[PDB]
Amino acid sequence: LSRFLGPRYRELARNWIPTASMWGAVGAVGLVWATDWRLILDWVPYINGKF
Amino acid sequence: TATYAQALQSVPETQVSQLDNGLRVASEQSSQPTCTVGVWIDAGSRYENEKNNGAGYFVEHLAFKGTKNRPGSALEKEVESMGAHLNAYSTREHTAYYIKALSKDLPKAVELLADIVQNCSLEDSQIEKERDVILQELQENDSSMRDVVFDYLHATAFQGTPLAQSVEGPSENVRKLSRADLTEYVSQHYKAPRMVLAAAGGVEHRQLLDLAQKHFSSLSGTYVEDAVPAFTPCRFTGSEIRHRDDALPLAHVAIAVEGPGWANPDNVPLQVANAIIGHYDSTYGGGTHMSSTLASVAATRKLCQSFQTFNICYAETGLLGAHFVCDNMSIDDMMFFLQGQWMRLCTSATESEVVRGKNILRNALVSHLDGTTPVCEDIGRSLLTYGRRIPLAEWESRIAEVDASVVREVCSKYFYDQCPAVAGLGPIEQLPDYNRIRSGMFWLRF
Amino acid sequence: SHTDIRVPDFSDYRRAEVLDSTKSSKESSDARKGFSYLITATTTVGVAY
Amino acid sequence: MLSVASRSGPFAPVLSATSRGVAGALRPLVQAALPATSESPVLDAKRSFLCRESLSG
Amino acid sequence: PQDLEFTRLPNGLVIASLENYAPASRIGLFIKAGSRYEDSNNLGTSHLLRLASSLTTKGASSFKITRGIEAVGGKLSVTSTRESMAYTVECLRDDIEILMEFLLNVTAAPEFRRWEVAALQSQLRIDKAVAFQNPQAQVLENLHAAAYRNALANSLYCPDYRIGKVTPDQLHYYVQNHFTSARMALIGLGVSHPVLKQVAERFLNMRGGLGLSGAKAKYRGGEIRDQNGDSLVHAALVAESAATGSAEANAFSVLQHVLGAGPHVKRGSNATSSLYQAVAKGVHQPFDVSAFNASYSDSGLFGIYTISQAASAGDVIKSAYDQVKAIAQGNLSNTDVQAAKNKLKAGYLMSVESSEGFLDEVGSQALVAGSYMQPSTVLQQIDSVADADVINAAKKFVSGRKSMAASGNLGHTPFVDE
Amino acid sequence: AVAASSKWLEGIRKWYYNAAGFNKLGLMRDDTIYEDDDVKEAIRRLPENLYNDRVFRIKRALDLTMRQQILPKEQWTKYEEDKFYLEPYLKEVIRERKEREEWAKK
Repeated sequence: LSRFLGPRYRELARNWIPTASMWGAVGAVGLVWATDWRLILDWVPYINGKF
Repeated sequence: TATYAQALQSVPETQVSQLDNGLRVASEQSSQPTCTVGVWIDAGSRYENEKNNGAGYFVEHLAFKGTKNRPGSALEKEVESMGAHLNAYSTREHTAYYIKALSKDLPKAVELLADIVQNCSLEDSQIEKERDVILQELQENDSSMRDVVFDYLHATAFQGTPLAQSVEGPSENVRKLSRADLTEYVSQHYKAPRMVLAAAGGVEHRQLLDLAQKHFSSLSGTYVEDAVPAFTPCRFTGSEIRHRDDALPLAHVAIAVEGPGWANPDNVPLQVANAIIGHYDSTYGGGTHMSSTLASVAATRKLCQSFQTFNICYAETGLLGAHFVCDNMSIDDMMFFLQGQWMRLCTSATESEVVRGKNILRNALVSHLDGTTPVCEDIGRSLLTYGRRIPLAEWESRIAEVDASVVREVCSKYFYDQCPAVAGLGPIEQLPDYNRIRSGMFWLRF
Repeated sequence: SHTDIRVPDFSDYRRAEVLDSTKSSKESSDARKGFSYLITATTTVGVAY
Repeated sequence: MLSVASRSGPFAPVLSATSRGVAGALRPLVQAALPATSESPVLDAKRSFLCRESLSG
Repeated sequence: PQDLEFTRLPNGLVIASLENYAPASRIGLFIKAGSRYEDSNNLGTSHLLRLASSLTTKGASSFKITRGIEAVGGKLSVTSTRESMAYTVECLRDDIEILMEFLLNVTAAPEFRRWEVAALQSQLRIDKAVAFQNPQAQVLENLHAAAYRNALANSLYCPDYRIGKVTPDQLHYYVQNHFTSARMALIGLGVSHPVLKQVAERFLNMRGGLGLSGAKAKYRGGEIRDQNGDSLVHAALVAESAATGSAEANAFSVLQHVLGAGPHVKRGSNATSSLYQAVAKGVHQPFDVSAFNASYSDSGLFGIYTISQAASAGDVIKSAYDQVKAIAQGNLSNTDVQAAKNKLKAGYLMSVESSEGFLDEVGSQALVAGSYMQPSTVLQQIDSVADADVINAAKKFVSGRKSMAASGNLGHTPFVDE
Repeated sequence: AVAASSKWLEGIRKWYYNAAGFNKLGLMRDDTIYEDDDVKEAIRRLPENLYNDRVFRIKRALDLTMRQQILPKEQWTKYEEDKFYLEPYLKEVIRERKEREEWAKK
């Protein structure tokens, strides 16, 4: 494509990879709590929510 | 050929002198046949308590009506006999008087000026004639809507200070203040070293100083009554005023926050930042695709009559903001699209939106200073607020060091998550509330 | 009917740190916004747990 | 001295692609307002004031 | 330095360049087209030609113009009278080769596409409603129609019945006929001589000699009254008088300044104007009076202008008409003439202090004459008028045919021939 | 790219013209294009005699289909009598869009 080619969209991408990175980090960590994901619940021994 | 760099230092310099009382005498000489001469004083509505708020608006409303040597008709008849002009103004913080003549008539001019400021009479019959003219001018300008809203705004953003009272005064107060109140005002504020004698055109510095020493030196240099006020740094509150008046055709709105002072070095980047928003009115030529992101949208959806940006500055505080005039169903669209452009600028700001603003400021600085009347009016304030008139090259070197990061930092400091002040004049019912205006002052993603 | 107007007194509602009309509020600006947000900052945690 | 503005009088419209449009001269000057009662009629999809076109800063 | 440097060309087009050392610089082009030059079938062409300075050109599109101008900072503007037009460009000293290619091509080779023109015809209504909010653009359009028949009777705006019908063939026709090479002048203020000569030598390929120039503008007496809901009556009495470029126009100017055209002191009571004091002997109310002068290239109009209230309109008029009679009767001093001769010198010298008045002064008289003349000659010419000429000029006014115009609540007001 | 084979490109183009079947309904090639935001602009830049015709060739050939029939054989749009009426107005709406987009890039 050519409508999106340029330096400004790459600059917005590198500007909002903070947004994408925080969005993905929060989503990934929340996906552990939501489904009672023990397999990453153990990667930190600090959440002893399993009784 | 001359380049913009080697032509900015060929401007002739600015001599300065002083007297025994303390008057400062400045000038610059350009080789023509015309001159402007004036006096700028250092008193205003800010120096006045609640007991006499409009007093300074008679003294210059009554100055051209006859001294003790030349009555008023004689004075004017004499000045038109030469073919010259007179003018005077006053604001919250300054007052001026000046005349425009032809270069040969400087000795006759400097003599008139010294006669006006130093001694004049207050005629009771002239007071009776004067009072009613004032009382009619009040109603005259109670019908301009770009002047009532810049007064509500000052009233709600400085609620408890001496900087929130009006130049002309309340009506009840312009009905009682009499001869005694005025004569001590004239005695206690009109004095040196609060005065500057400024001249520009084809003047000669030595001749000007000689002529100053004759007519002015009979002047009280030691402070009378030792009335030295202490400056109070200004308070700034977050209020909001609303006036309804449903039968007008259009609505006026203004919004602002706090800013720097006169001598703060943070003014130049804020100028460069406000030149990126811009201005627009519905009679401009090439709208609907002009570079600002706010002008180009109003032109194509037809929401505006006009809008603009302002940067008022005092000795300590300021105001930053915007004014717009609009219909009755397009107000929250305007406020949404306005706050968006500030937030897009607290954060990322590219490196092509900054060279344009730099050029605009650099090119509006020079055109405002071509002529003879502006230069004098410049020399008078630029010396009553710092000293040191600051040549053009020194301004220019402060514009070669603004960058995208600098704009980012200052915009973040003064705009992001702060409480504004808001004023609006009818028909205003789509104006969003204070909660929903305050919550537009920070994104939630960043 | 225009020049006249004084905003009445809001003296008994103010914060004690901005109730003096002599000095500015740019010094008294961080404590307020660090105080009034901890209620929410507690609240989000409470909702979370 | 051969123009129509060097002798004050009949108007001359102007119009710009960056600033507001102006209606010629005014009058030689503004004497008409020094005596009172010139209300300057309004309420006609009005035109704003002070002509904010050229600044210093 | 080099106060000016004229140079004629094989097809007219005076070029005049002054060289200076200022940081900014301005350029201007001056043309001999106006509302005076159209017949009865196409009234409105020039007020749309003035509105269309930013459309698409055979050398750039309307996206390139509006953006290349704003990038560096400059300005474009157009100004018009009934006799001429001026296109002006303005910016700094290192960016001046750029704006000039835009200016020289906005005027030489345009295209009029019929879907932009068809959208520029709601602008006319907005412009004409804005310009008409002060009640002396209206009264000054009915005064030229009431006094002439053909050339100088046309307005500077567009008639209402005519707004939607301006068509893209008439614009081509107008520009082709009138924007002719031998009727234009190019003036630049902060640049040297050969640069301008070179850049304007590419500007002669278009059209060698001039398009039409008819309509000698003969005179008639016209009365036009217009009644509405304003609270103050505007009025005007004029009479025919001298053309510019002659020995009697200076006498009429000195007469104007004796009689009292304009104030000097802020918020003052005019004590050196005769007719103000004559009127104020029995009229204790607000009001305003002045003299009136206009000096087109073939004829002119001298007279008086008054602003007053409703039930006292007549008393004012037929009291400022008595005073003008007395001067025509020999009652004239010789000291007030001296005092009036100083106002002209002062005002003229101040009129050209700026760098924007200098351009207009040079461009105005580079068309009607073709050469320059310094202010020193002007002062001598205006100080060689005698005392009998001011007296006999006022006799031409009193013995002649009139034009009136009024507008307001015309309840108590005199007709002409009364 | 070929010259001696341009007789063959003509031969294949006359076959594909007939196999597609918009001529048996009276239409013309420009009548068939898909209307996006760029073809919706270049339509309101047409004179009136050209725009009125297009609204009758599109309403007579969308009524023959409600009836499952075709027009008589003497009224079939020939090959060498089809004129491209909307082509020139469309190269210009496009090249003004590559210009507004390499400005935001530089």
